[PDB]
Amino acid sequence: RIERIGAHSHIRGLGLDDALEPRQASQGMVGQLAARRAAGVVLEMIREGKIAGRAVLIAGQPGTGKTAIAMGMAQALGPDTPFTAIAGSEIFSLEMSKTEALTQAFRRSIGVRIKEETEIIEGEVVEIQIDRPAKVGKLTLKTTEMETIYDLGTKMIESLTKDKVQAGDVITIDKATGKISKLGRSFTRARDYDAMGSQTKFVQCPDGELQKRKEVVHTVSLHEIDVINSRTQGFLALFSGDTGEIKSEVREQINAKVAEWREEGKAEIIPGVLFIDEVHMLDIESFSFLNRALESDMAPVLIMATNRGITRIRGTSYQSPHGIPIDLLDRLLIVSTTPYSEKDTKQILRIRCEEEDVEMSEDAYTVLTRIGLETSLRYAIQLITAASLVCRKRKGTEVQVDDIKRVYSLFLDESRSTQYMKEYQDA
Amino acid sequence: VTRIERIGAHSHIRGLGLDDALEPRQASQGMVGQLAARRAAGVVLEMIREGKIAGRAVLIAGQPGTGKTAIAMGMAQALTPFTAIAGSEIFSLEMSKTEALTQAFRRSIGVRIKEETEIIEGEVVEIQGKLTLKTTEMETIYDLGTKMIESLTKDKVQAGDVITIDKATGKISKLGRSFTRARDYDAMGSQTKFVQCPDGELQKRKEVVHTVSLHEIDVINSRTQGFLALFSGDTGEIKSEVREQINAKVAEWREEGKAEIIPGVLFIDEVHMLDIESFSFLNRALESDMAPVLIMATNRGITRIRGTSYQSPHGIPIDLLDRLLIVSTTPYSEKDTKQILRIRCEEEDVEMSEDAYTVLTRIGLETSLRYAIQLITAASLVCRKRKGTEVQVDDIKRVYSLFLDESRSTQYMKEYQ
Amino acid sequence: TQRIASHSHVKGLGLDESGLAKQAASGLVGQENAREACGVIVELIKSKKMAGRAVLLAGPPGTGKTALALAIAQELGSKVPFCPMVGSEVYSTEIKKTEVLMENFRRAIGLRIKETKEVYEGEVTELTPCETENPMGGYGKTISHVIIGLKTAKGTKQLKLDPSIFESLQKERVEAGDVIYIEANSGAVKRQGRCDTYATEFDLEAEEYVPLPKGDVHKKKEIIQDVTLHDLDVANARPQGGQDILSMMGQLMKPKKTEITDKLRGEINKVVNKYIDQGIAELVPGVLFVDEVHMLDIECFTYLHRALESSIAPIVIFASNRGNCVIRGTEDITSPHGIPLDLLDRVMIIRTMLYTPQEMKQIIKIRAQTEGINISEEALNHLGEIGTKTTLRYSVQLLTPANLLAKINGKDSIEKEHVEEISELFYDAKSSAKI
Amino acid sequence: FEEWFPQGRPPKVPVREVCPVTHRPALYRDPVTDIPYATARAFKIIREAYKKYITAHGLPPTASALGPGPPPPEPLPGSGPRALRQ
Ligand SMILES: Nc1ncnc2c1ncn2[C@@H]1O[C@H](COP(=O)(O)OP(=O)(O)O)[C@@H](O)[C@H]1O
Ligand SMILES: Nc1ncnc2c1ncn2[C@@H]1O[C@H](COP(=O)(O)OP(=O)(O)O)[C@@H](O)[C@H]1O
Ligand SMILES: Nc1ncnc2c1ncn2[C@@H]1O[C@H](COP(=O)(O)OP(=O)(O)O)[C@@H](O)[C@H]1O
Repeated sequence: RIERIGAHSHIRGLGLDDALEPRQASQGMVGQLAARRAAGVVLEMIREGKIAGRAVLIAGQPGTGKTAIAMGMAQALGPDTPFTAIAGSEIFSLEMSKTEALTQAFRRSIGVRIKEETEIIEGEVVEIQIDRPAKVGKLTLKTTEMETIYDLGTKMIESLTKDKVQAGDVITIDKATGKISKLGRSFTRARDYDAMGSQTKFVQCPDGELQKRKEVVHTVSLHEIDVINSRTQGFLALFSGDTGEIKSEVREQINAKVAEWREEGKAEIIPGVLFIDEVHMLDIESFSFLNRALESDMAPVLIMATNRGITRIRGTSYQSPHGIPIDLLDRLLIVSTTPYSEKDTKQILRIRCEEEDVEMSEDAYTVLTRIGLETSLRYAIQLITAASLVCRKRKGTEVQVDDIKRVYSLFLDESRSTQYMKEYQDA
Repeated sequence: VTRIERIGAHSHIRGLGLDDALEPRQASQGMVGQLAARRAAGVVLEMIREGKIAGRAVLIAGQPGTGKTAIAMGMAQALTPFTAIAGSEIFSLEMSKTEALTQAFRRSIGVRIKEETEIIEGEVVEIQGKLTLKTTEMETIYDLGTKMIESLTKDKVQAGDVITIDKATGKISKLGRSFTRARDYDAMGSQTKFVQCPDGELQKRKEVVHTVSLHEIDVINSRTQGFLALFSGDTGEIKSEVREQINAKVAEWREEGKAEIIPGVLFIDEVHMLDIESFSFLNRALESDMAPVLIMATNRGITRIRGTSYQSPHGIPIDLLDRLLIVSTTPYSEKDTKQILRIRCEEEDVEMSEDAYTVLTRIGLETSLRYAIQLITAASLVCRKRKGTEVQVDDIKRVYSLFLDESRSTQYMKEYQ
Repeated sequence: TQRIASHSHVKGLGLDESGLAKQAASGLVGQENAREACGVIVELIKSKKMAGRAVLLAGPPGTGKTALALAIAQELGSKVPFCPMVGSEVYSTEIKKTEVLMENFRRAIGLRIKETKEVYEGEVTELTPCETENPMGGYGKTISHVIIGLKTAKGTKQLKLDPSIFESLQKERVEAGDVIYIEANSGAVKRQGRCDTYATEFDLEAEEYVPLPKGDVHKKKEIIQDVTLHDLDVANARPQGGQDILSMMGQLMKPKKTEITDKLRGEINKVVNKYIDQGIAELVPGVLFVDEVHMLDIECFTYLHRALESSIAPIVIFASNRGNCVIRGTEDITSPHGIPLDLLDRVMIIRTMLYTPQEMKQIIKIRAQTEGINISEEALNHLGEIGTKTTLRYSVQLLTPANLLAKINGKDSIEKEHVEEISELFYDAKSSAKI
Repeated sequence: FEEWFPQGRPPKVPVREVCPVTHRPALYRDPVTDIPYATARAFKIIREAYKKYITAHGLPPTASALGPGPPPPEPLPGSGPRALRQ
């Protein structure tokens, strides 16, 4: 519950209507109807997943809400669909090539819902009488509507001895493997032992004696390749990034078995999204790889964001729009974000204030909207926070003009920093 | 007999010859000239010895061959941990510049740790269930527990063995029997060497001081410690294990007196080759509490800083120059040159005539000083070839004609291959 | 060993109750607006309401940016963690730059985890009161309860524990006369060792005899452990327990610091939130002071202005010393403070003016005081004058050497002659530029 | 029932031995005389007393050493059950 509000916490989805009509202000967003409708339609395409290898480029001036609309789409997509957010400079690893990192990122945003039929027996253990030779045992499971006694085997008795199960424990035994899983207790333990005090759990299902076809959908991403590349996979799946596995017999074989599962009804493919923020940092080799990697059937939807116009492509000398080669730039379609006006800026500032739980006068809102239209929006939020803190220190109830104007001089913007920078501190 | 260390490039200086009041003499401990630089070296040496402050760096400037490295080696010999390195040593393939520089900084600091434990040692007479430990002045019987019984068997302890056992059931069989060696006429085991029976009280507490540098982070780095202490060791050196554990433990030992730190000196010869990254790291590293006294040497004036196209004095950033006390050296004169040549000849066991010394000084003034320092031994060997007892002008002239100098070498490069 | 560092006089921002700035601000002098901004941002940190916020301590060299940084750090107190980092440390040959930055961000975040355990200890006197066989079945011999006579230093208290634990008692060598470590819920018995009262001087053994427990048998040991999120990341990264990990050749290379985002985020964050909302731990976000930020590559800034966008990112205090300079890793791309113009928009710039000669004199005097050496009025005036001429940091470095020169010359206080002699024995770079 | 529950009496707290020559906490146990001791002088005196005893049937007198205020018993009857050295 203790998680602080970040720069994109004010947004909590992409405000859209039944007909995908964008709204002025909803779900923490304001203005920018065109790019928001583009986000809505690409999100509909993602949730459809019928087509693979689609790319979208979010372009615009800084502070136009590129990362904002990206996080909004991520939120609107909701759980059950992977959304791999990554920065352009994260692919540069000292233990795995750029192409390998891109393959990892692509396969990481693809999920397979594996269906598994289970048969679990549950109930209340009324009698767990076990005859230890130092071989024979019987279990008396009880439910709210029926009871049954089961003769325990040697291995089952040993498993029960492993996980201590006293009378009155709510357990869920899997008839397939016999794994002992304790859920709780139905009553106290004799009220006499001067220890082991806990709370009592609710009774089990009436038909819990034998659940026939308990369906559990195990969801896992296509990053499962780490499970095969090495005999010990937890080390690679948890921390180790040195996963330069062999592409042959791993990628192709896993894809083939995933197709077999999809055809045989075991699992279903759920393509996610790969959001590369500041994609301009990718080397030209990474762009050349994305050009071809984006053509596979397992290719997720590649959302990208650029904050530049004509700029040199990293790893070469010639320039291209958005710092992306002409090929990949032409392949994808671009979503331009128009700057926000004064009203939109004021509304965004008000939404941020509401998020931060801070209140300020109308004149404060006006002067702060002015300052934000002049300097920037993020700087306006910084001033919101600073003025709220100055007001709290001042013992006031709401932020007045005298606090925003004070923190404006206390904290400087880059435009004024460079102005006072004429002291030639260093070069 | 020839040994590992012998007469070298900086062996003539036995130390930083100074008076009680830090008044540099003309030439006492082999070093001559550079009076102001010598007094600065003595001042910084007294500062190091005091250990009242931390994070102080001194830059030794001057033209090539002005005795900067000589003054540094003299201070090191007079100075007790000392770590001398070069700008290329910190550059490691498996360790980033920052990691290597931090390792050097921590290795430049010493730490003394006093250890006091109870010890029981004596000749074993017979075991069993119970031990019968004998010493020169007495003998005692001890009852053996399960752990002691297991240790008596995992290690083949037997009569006559001079055993040793402190607390924590840490038994040791340091060496074998005393008298029984007789019947072992022909062969004697590798580990079964013999020792004299101990004397005094059987159980005795011994206080020992362990001297280790602050670079012990490698010891607490991995599961195995002694292995990494010989070769490069670990390369990671996680910041946490370094600061949150070792520094706090050293502080607690200082508070309770278990340990005491002794800040040394870190001499980085030819610091001009360092990258801007190393300088930026030093800018902060010199601000830490357990920071040793740093010494540097550079022959560069207005030169480019490696890693960037910027130029600054001494080839290093201005950010660091504002943190160093520059001690510039002065080129030697005729008298100083002749005196250092005399000292070099006396140290190398070379005898030369007055005219020979005059010609050698004239050469060392027209050319570099190291050239004449080498001509000394060259003419000595020429005289030995001629079987003469003293080196004359003819020998030094023959050598000057045989071995060329930078100036004459460049002048004779007209061939251009 | 006091081991006075370079600048330790700073103890805090020293702001008045009203939040304004004063001269004697707990060691640090001058810099009114800068110290007020430091107070505002430290109040922010204490609020623990905002995350991923960065501040830039832009200012010419010698303005004491690191000084005020350590001041605000001390003001925060040892309670919240403070991880200092320099731009050079980001360059690692084994782990990528962005992952080092993320590890530093994690270190900057703290987390206090409490742990209360009810345990019973004391000399055991085992005895099983015979009870009629299970009344539900036939007859015979059974045991309905097992009484353990735990004896502590304060007294004795018999515990009628559950009979099923009898297996644990027989498992370990729990004989009458030893100290056992009982657990309330688990019940597992862990023998500490025999009582020292039976440790006869003639018995040769160690780690087997332990003193009697002091206090009541029932002890509710409350312990708190503060570990940063990076500590938990590292702990959950590497394995432990069998699995042939004892190998030396193929395993001694412990520096596998490489880390993935799945483990870093996700499960660890969820378990942290579970411990927080359950009452087992309390999150403590700290601060990440990054000096020499201009030394970072553009590949580092492009990841910084994305990590700062996360809700979990802690407060970052950047301190750039350079001015308009080409960004590292870029082809002649000049930007203010050596930082891309895109990141400067996300940081609050706290400008620091140059110290007034009077402030120079105050700094020199307080540094001399901290060092513990008296300086005469004339010597202090000369030190202030030379600090006005050249960089100020040169003067403070002339105190200890001048102090030693004075002590060796037979005098106590630093006379003007001593500083005058040291200024000729040692000088600054501005004068050394005369090649 | 007996195996899993060896109901044995308490460990019978041992005796706090004392050096008979100096009356201090005994730190050692002489092997030949089987009497505790704490110092080298005590060991020498104990060895001398044992030699005097084994010389004849039984030493009529008793060796005295470090007699405190109260009458020291000069303990001869501190029987050493151990036999001859070898
Ligand atoms: N539509 C919007 N609604 C609310 N805040 C916005 C919007 N657009 C931009 N911002 C704010 O501007 C700052 C930077 O803009 P961002 O959302 O990152 O877009 P960009 O990626 O173009 O900078 C952020 O702090 C963000 O909160
Ligand atoms: N004052 C001096 N006393 C003794 N030897 C000196 C003195 N000055 C220079 N030398 C000799 O000069 C030689 C080379 O000088 P060097 O230390 O390389 O100069 P730099 O300090 O510029 O590196 C050394 O072998 C050293 O013996
Ligand atoms: N206001 C001040 N009061 C006292 N000392 C100061 C002050 N400002 C700077 N200093 C001194 O300046 C020295 C270093 O300052 P620092 O924080 O490193 O600035 P920079 O990093 O820009 O060089 C410190 O040793 C400190 O003693």
